[PDB]
Amino acid sequence: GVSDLVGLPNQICLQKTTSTILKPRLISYVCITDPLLAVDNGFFAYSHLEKIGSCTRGIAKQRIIGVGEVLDRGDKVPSMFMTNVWTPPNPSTIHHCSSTYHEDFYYTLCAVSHVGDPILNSTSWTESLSLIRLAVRPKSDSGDYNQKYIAITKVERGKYDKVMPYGPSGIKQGDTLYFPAVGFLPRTEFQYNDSNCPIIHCKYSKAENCRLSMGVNSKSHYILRSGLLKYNLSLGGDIILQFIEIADNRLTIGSPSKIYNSLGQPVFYQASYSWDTMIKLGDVDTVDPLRVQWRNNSVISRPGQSQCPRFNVCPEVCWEGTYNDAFLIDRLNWVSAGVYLNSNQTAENPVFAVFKDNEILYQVPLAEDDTNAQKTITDCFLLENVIWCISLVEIYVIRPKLFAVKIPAQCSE
Amino acid sequence: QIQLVQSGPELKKPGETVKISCTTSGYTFTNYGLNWVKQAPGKGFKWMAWINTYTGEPTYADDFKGRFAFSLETSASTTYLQINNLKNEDMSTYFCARSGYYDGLKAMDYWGQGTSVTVSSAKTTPPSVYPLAPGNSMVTLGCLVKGYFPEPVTVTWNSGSLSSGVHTFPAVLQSDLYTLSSSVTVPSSTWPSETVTCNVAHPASSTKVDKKIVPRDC
Amino acid sequence: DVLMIQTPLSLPVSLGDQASISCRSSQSLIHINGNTYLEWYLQKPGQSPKLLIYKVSNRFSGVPDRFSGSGSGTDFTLKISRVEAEDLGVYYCFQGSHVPFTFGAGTKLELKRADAAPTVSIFPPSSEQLTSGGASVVCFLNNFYPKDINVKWKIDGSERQNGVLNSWTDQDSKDSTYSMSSTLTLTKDEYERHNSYTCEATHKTSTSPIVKSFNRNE
Ligand SMILES: *[C@@H]1O[C@H](CO)[C@@H](O[C@@H]2O[C@H](CO)[C@@H](O[C@@H]3O[C@H](CO[C@H]4O[C@H](CO)[C@@H](O)[C@H](O[C@H]5O[C@H](CO)[C@@H](O)[C@H](O)[C@@H]5O)[C@@H]4O)[C@@H](O)[C@H](O[C@H]4O[C@H](CO)[C@@H](O)[C@H](O)[C@@H]4O)[C@@H]3O)[C@H](O)[C@H]2NC(C)=O)[C@H](O)[C@H]1NC(C)=O
Ligand SMILES: *[C@@H]1O[C@H](CO[C@@H]2O[C@@H](C)[C@@H](O)[C@@H](O)[C@@H]2O)[C@@H](O[C@@H]2O[C@H](CO)[C@@H](O[C@@H]3O[C@H](CO[C@H]4O[C@H](CO)[C@@H](O)[C@H](O)[C@@H]4O)[C@@H](O)[C@H](O)[C@@H]3O)[C@H](O)[C@H]2NC(C)=O)[C@H](O[C@@H]2O[C@@H](C)[C@@H](O)[C@@H](O)[C@@H]2O)[C@H]1NC(C)=O
Ligand SMILES: *[C@@H]1O[C@H](CO)[C@@H](O[C@@H]2O[C@H](CO)[C@@H](O)[C@H](O)[C@H]2NC(C)=O)[C@H](O)[C@H]1NC(C)=O
Ligand SMILES: *[C@@H]1O[C@H](CO[C@@H]2O[C@@H](C)[C@@H](O)[C@@H](O)[C@@H]2O)[C@@H](O)[C@H](O)[C@H]1NC(C)=O
Ligand SMILES: *[C@@H]1O[C@H](CO)[C@@H](O)[C@H](O)[C@H]1NC(C)=O
Ligand SMILES: [Cl-]
Ligand SMILES: [Cl-]
Ligand SMILES: [Cl-]
Ligand SMILES: [Cl-]
Ligand SMILES: [Cl-]
Ligand SMILES: [Cl-]
Ligand SMILES: [Cl-]
Ligand SMILES: [Cl-]
Ligand SMILES: [Cl-]
Ligand SMILES: [Cl-]
Ligand SMILES: [Zn+2]
Repeated sequence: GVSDLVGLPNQICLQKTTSTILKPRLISYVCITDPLLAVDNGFFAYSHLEKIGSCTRGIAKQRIIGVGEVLDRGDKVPSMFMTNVWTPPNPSTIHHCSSTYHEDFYYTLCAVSHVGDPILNSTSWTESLSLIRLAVRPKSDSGDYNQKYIAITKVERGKYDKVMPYGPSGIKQGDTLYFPAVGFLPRTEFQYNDSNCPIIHCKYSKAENCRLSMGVNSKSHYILRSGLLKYNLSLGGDIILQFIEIADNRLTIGSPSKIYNSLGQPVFYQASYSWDTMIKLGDVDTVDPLRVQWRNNSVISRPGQSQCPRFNVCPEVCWEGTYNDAFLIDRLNWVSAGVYLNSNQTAENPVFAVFKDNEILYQVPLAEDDTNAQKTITDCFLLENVIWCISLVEIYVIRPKLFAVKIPAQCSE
Repeated sequence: QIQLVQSGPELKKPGETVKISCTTSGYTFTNYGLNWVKQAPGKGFKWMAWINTYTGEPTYADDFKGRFAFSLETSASTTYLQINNLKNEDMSTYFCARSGYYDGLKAMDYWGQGTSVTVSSAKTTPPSVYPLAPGNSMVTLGCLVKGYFPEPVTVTWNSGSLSSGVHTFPAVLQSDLYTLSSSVTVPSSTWPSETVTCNVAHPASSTKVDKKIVPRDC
Repeated sequence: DVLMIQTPLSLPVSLGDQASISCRSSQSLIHINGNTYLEWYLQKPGQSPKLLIYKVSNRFSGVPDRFSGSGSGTDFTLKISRVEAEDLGVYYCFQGSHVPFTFGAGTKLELKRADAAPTVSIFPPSSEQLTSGGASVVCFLNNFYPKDINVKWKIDGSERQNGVLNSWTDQDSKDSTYSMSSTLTLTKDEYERHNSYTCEATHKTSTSPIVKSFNRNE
């Protein structure tokens, strides 16, 4: 039925057309924040945090981490059916979860913090990471198969003081799991030549803006560096969690990222939380050390504020942006599908677009003009060998919504 | 009225330091940055750097780090390219051109006239001028100009009288020093009936040589 | 590195014809802001380059409409509909999308004309140089077309490539031909060792090589 995007699927329309050939279907029906979606091998992992009252200043009511199957719901439309749910005892201590599928389970790596979000209280946070393993098909009377909690004791960080999962989902290679992650490096140990800051033709930029933008504020104690957290399951005895820093090609501040397999190769997306507002994604050259051949995309960006609005390419000192990933659905033409926010300085107007590096092939809005939106997570797969995509979109009971979009074969309705 | 003017030609020995200037006029200096480009003799252009006339910060190619310095003085509306520890591979013609910011046109629309930088350990030597007499309806004579430095030399025949039918060839090196020949072609009735003399001038050594082309014995 | 490949390096055209120069890049020149910073410049001898075309197809101020540009991504073409004499020169493509910015090798737009065999003249060493201690045998190959030519020295029937220096002029401003000099420098003693000195040229105008020669016996 539902399988991974691998092999050689049905044709997708490769021409650019204004025709309405994308038909999004809503498959989902007090605030709900911090969402997480992952789709792998016909299964899915989902997570959220339900708060009471406000979304930012509200009390944490319940943290949900579940897994299940992606099935044909009946009318040839894929949907998600929960099969195994888990809730921590204190919802306000679990942060920054990231789910990676392997064979029988989803392994979700989360951070444990009694000082709030480690991104906003980095220096105070004492690094504590947990692993919750959830079976995609639970079995009765089966011990720790269905749900298993593992407090991670051994972590190798290299030059970084602290490391944390930072992204919705990672990949598996053989028996080794890789989670999107970030490392906190003190600015005193941050060796960066300002010569590498691309200030050319930028009238009001300074070569210092890159290094200062590598932190949440210009005087931050840490800089954030994206990368991977590696967990080798073959080393069964006690598995060390190893940090792998991302290469410094087109370096931007550590931000929520995603590594996913598509057409049998790894692809990486990194959210643009700084001055480089054009979308950052591409095929992975090497996983260890992590280097990504970023696409030179000139059509997809993200909303910002005053300093770094959408389409900005000059280095400024800013920490602003949103996570809006994209899934590669055709490597031979490097075509991708994802939801972007169609606004320069406000997080709003979600639009699902199928696009190449230098052109948007075809798109469709997901809500009215004034509708506010935030993080979006898009994962694509095959249903009876037609490419489908499921997108989680935060939208303003403030709660996320899930859409299923089939990628059409022809360019006319 | 938009114009960029660079400093004069420079002749330096290896290891020395040179500083080329580029003064602009006719426009707001800070509204457009500048490009420094390098052209090797008989070859192509190499982009060296782009300087932000508003911030003063340059963006240079990797090959021009270290001994190369790109500065500016906003008051004089001048940009400076300084090369330290000169080596032979720096002998070339350097251009400055106006390159805008992203707010407009970053293409190099107005150029400087260029500044030649010659790098050599040779010393100023005058040319040695030798006649080239043959040993049809017209005859060809020549002047061989050997062992001089630096470039250039000028060659005329009968004080420019024989402008037509003259070929002066580009100078090549025989060591540290240059050499070239010059051909004149004149009717067989003209020579040796009249006196065909070649005039070589080497301004760097401030030398003038005149050689009459007399015929060989047989 | 981003590479700019120009085709062809030399483009002989007749006046009033159409010329096409191709420029291909190793990577897409579409910047992440949507612009393709591919520019075409022209350089005349003894002149700083002049901006012809910016952003693939836009014409700079004062550029005649006979110049046009096209292309995308990695393939670009400059086109001259009807070449006037003022267009003769060297055309460079240039990319400003990736640092370091790179140029093409260049394309020499020159004038096509009827083939012409070279006039070959050989000259023995002058007595002045011989008393100075050296002996330079000079060979002139004046006014030939096309420029493709080969020269061989032969001393007593044996070819010598050692001690030879060659020089070539550009196209003549008045007859559009080329000229070349080949100079073989020897010690006075090795010159006196041998008797026959021969300069022979191979050019497309003749199947046989054009030979000039002299024996040291005056
Ligand atoms: C988007 O656009 C960018 C910019 O144009 C593209 O990035 C460039 O890609 C090309 C081709 O992949 C790269 O050229 C290759 O370079 C490698 C060696 O790389 C090293 O040396 C480079 C030259 O000095 C240097 O620029 C590189 O620097 C990068 O990495 C450092 C360190 O992390 C980082 O700090 C920099 O910012 C750079 O990002 C690096 O040090 C070379 O091996 C390649 O040779 C090929 O061919 C030979 C011969 O066949 C073969 O043997 C090799 O195996 C290889 O196949 C090639 O020269 C270029 O370096 C990249 N530049 C940058 C700035 O990244 C990018 O590819 C575009 N993306 C897409 C999707 O199109
Ligand atoms: C959302 O943002 C884009 C991009 O804005 C620019 O970049 C950001 C980071 C910020 O710095 C902005 O201040 C920048 O303007 C807007 O699109 C841009 O709109 C401006 C006008 O508002 C327009 O400027 C005119 O450009 C004319 C020709 O443009 C060409 O030359 C430019 C300079 O070389 C190039 O940068 C450009 O790519 C073209 O090659 C020029 O003749 C005029 O004199 C103006 O200078 C920008 O060109 C344009 N850039 C792009 C990439 O679209 C959005 O503005 C909205 O869309 C554009 C198309 C216009 O219709 C606007 O009127 C419109 O508001 C902006 N959205 C909103 C709602 O403001
Ligand atoms: C994960 O760990 C396993 C176990 O150590 C590695 O696989 C072993 O590698 C050694 C050395 O090459 C071999 O001798 C063993 O036969 C391998 N065993 C298995 C089961 O593969 C593996 O290379 C590690 N992977 C990563 C990505 O670190
Ligand atoms: C900063 O620069 C130092 C100097 O390195 C030299 O210049 C650079 C451009 C390279 O070409 C390098 O091979 C040269 O040795 C480096 O030692 C240092 O690693 C650089 N650091 C960073 C973060 O780039
Ligand atoms: C960070 O944690 C410390 C507790 O050590 C607390 O005093 C401080 O107010 C916290 N800051 C934020 C922004 O939560
Ligand atoms: Cl595959
Ligand atoms: Cl449908
Ligand atoms: Cl804590
Ligand atoms: Cl493994
Ligand atoms: Cl810093
Ligand atoms: Cl101005
Ligand atoms: Cl460089
Ligand atoms: Cl431009
Ligand atoms: Cl000398
Ligand atoms: Cl001999
Ligand atoms: Zn440390």
